Amino acid sequence: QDCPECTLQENPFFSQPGAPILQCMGCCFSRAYPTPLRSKKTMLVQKNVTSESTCCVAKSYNRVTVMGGFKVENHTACHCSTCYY
Amino acid sequence: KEPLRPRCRPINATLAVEKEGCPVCITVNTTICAGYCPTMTRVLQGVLPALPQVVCNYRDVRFESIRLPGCPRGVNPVVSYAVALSCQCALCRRSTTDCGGPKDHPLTCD
Ligand SMILES: *[C@@H]1O[C@H](CO)[C@@H](O)[C@H](O)[C@H]1NC(C)=O
Ligand SMILES: *[C@@H]1O[C@H](CO)[C@@H](O)[C@H](O)[C@H]1NC(C)=O
Repeated sequence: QDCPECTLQENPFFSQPGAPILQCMGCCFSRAYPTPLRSKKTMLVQKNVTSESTCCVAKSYNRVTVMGGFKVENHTACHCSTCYY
Repeated sequence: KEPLRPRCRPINATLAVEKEGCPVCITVNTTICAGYCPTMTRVLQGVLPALPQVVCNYRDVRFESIRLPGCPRGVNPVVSYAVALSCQCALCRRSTTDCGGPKDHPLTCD
């Protein structure tokens, strides 16, 4: 199949007419392969597979409160970047 | 055609095979996992835990092996590599996978 480009989306639950709350959502690239021996001699905890990725993340956003409470943020631009943790 | 952003799937690639003791790195052919996964950060502030990012990963691995040339006396020369029967978007399981990001083409001899 094909996966949808990382791009801004209308958060349909925080979006009010005249004021849409935008959310970066999409697909980015990732590969998983048997970890190189090179890698194996640098790691303390050996892990058999090495994962390389990027996740759909906001290049820029705006902290914004909405619908009374909801402290939310407005994704203004997207990109394939770190998946972090 | 070719999706543009083909979702996580087995792809053919060449794994460099090496074993210390043996002089020659054999580059075998196998299937690795590569493609695209749908992901998206929360816009809503103050949620827990942190919604973790899914990643292209193995699902169904079968193993094959080769015997490296020129190894010495009692060195074992049969190194086995993985073959991706299937792939899938899933949590990069840190206990078992080295979860990171892009590297300049990593499966070459070295
Ligand atoms: C969210 O950002 C978009 C683009 O910057 C803007 O048009 C929209 O009005 C913003 N919504 C809120 C609730 O601030
Ligand atoms: C990774 O290691 C796990 C645990 O030994 C195993 O089940 C899995 O098949 C291995 N996958 C690869 C690609 O080596």
